[PDB]
Amino acid sequence: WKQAEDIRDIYDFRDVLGTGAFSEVILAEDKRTQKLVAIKCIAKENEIAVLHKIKHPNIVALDDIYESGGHLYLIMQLVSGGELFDRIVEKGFYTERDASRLIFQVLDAVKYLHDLGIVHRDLKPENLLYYSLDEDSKIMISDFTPGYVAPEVLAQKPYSKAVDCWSIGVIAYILLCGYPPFYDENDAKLFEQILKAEYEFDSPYWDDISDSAKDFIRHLMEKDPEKRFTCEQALQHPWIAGDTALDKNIHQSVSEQIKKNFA
Ligand SMILES: Nc1ncnc2c1ncn2[C@@H]1O[C@H](COP(=O)(O)OP(=O)(O)OP(=O)(O)O)[C@@H](O)[C@H]1O
Repeated sequence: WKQAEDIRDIYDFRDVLGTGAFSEVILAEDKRTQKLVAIKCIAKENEIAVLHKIKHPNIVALDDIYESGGHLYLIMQLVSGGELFDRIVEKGFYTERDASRLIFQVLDAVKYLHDLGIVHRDLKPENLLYYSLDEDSKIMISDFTPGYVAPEVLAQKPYSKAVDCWSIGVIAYILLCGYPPFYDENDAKLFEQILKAEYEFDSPYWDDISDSAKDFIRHLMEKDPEKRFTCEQALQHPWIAGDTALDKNIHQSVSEQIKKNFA
């Protein structure tokens, strides 16, 4: 937790890697070591001690913090593989089993955070980055929305780590069909959809998806936080731990739905 006079004495700021709600992420070179990093530039408009304890293969490591008069600079492990949806769209062949492998990694990382007492609360397909352009690259959670936001939260009821399990279910849903489980033109009706947790595995998009996958999703996307699968429980579900995920090429439809619905 140092301070920088000119942050630029220490980092060479090159290109914007991406942009958040009210912060940008920048590719930089550590001038001291020549190591490439990703720097999160947060305007100034106890948890950082915890953020350094986070060390997991599927979580973007925070490597340092420096502060200037105007901003906070979070020096992050650089990830070079691009966003999750982009790879899926650009990918030639895509299966339920690829979806399951990604979900496994997210569950693994999320449970590890829950054991540190960290609740993500903003798990989104955007937060999910490939580690390299390697075809076999692992995925990683970058961060430390309607749709993705669990019913409890939107009901302004008491919420636990179970909120993150909801988000994971929403992501799994999108990963298998390319569109969000909740959508309406009127925000009011959308929120009511989310609050009632009423969604469908609607045909034709879901015809070729396994029942085990549907079972898996039903259990994460469960309105009652006390009924909802936890990370540990989702990990041991057959679709994740066994051999139920199918091998059919679902790329075309999912890819087209993603283009219709995101970026
Ligand atoms: N470590 C990283 N390496 C490479 N690119 C990153 C890294 N972290 C973030 N990015 C890029 O920045 C984008 C924005 O992510 P974040 O900055 O994670 O968005 P956010 O969830 O809106 O956070 P915030 O609300 O604090 O701005 C990502 O989608 C990705 O393209």
